[PDB]
Amino acid sequence: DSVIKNIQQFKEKSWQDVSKDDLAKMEEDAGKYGEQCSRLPKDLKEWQAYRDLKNYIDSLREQLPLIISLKKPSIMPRHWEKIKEITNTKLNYENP
Amino acid sequence: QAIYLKELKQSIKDFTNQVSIFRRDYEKNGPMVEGISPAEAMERLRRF
Repeated sequence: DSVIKNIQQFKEKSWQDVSKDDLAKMEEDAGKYGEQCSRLPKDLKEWQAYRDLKNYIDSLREQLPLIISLKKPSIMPRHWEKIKEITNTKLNYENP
Repeated sequence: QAIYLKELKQSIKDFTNQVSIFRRDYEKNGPMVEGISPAEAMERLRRF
């Protein structure tokens, strides 16, 4: 419950509200979720809700340094282009 | 003093079968691993 309701406490900040660029308060939230993952491991039992939580916050060790510099003003819509094409992801094709 | 002893008696007697129906509700209802129950289990667990 706690992990999830914090994840929902942040889902709505706008680009001016959410600072994700080079001093990213939300990538700092993602480091807070990295320590949430530091508390994630527990071998009492595997639950559906447990693996749901795990799927919500796992492999963030690559998210951690991926986007810190992927969010600078360095990233211009032409760089958003470059991302969508070279990653071959329709995600930034539909929304750069 | 005696009628209080008999009150204590009937109290223990009814509390025993109360605990019985308690443990019997447990195995079929709630946190026992039976179905998916996506993130609703908190309500029934709190009522428990």
